[PDB]
Amino acid sequence: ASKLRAVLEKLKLSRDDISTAAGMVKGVVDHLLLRLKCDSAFRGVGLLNTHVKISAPNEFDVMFKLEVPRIQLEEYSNTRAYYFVKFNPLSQFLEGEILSASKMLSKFRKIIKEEINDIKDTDVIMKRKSPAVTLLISEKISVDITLALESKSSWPASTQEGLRIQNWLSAKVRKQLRLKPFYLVPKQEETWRLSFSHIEKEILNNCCRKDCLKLMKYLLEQLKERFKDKKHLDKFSSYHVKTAFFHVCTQNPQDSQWDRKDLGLCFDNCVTYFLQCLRTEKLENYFIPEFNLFSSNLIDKRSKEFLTKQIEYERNNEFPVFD
Repeated sequence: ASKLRAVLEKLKLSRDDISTAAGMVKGVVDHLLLRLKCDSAFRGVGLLNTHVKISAPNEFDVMFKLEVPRIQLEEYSNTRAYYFVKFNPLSQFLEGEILSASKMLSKFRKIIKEEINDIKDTDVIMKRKSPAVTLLISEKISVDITLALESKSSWPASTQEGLRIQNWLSAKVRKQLRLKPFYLVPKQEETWRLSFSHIEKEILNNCCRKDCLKLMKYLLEQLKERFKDKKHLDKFSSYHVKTAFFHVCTQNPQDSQWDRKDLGLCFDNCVTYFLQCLRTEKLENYFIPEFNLFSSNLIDKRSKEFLTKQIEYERNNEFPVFD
C-alpha cells in the first residue's frame, strides 16, 4: 500500500511533465482536421476525446471519428468482432457495395503526409507500416492516429450480452451507454473491427478502482520497457489490462470491496485475475462476450507464459520494476 501509493505519486509526477507534449500533439491534430474537412470524403470528420489518451509518457493515441451517413453491417464468418461496411457520398472507397478499409486509409495517409511538411515551428515525420497512421512529433513524442466510423444506430447483436454493469453501477446507466454511438476501425479482407474507447473513458468518471487500473496499466508499461529488446510483450496493451479490470469490477460490484485502505489487496486481486486470464487463455471482450482477446491465434502461449512469469516474479518480490 505504502509503495503502491508512492508509485501513484510517480504517476502524478509524470502527468504534469506531459502537459507540454499534450499541447504539441493537440496543435498538430487540429492542423490535420482543418484539411480533412476541406475534402468532400472526410467533411464530417471530428475528434473523439479519450485530453488525448496516453499509452506511455512519450507515446500518445488519438482517434478521428467520421459520421458515415447511415451504414449497414455484415458479420464476416462468425468472428463476432470483424464486420463488412456496405452502402451518394464516400463512393470512391467502394468495391461495389463493400466499403474498402485499404482505400479509406490510403487516402487518409496521403492527405496527412502532405500536411506534416507544413512546419508550424515543429518537426513531424511518418512511419510507414497496422490500422493506425504513426507520426513522430519532434524526436520523442510518438502519436498513433486511427480513423473510426461513428454510427448512431443500435449496437450489433454480439454486444447484446456485453457491458454487464447492472450489479456494479445500474441497468439505467447500461441502457444510456448503449444509446451512445459505436465505432468501426480497420484491421486483410477489407473487414472492420468494433471499438469502445469512449465507453472505457465513461466508467472512469462513474475508492481505489481507478488507482488499481493506473498501477495495473503502469505494471505492463514498465514490463514492456524492460523486455522491449525481446519480441514477447509487444502483443499486449492497456486495453487487455483495462478489459480484465472491468471483469474484476463486475465480480466485485460493492464500493466496500474497493476501499482506499485495501489498495494492496484490491491491486493483488486485479493482478491475480489478469494472471488467471493468461494461464486459461480466456480474456472475454467486455462488450463482445464470445470474442476472446487472449485467443491462441492473436497472442501465442509463449507471450502469455512469459508475461505470467514476470508479473508473478514482480508480486513475489514486492514489484521491483516500480522502485
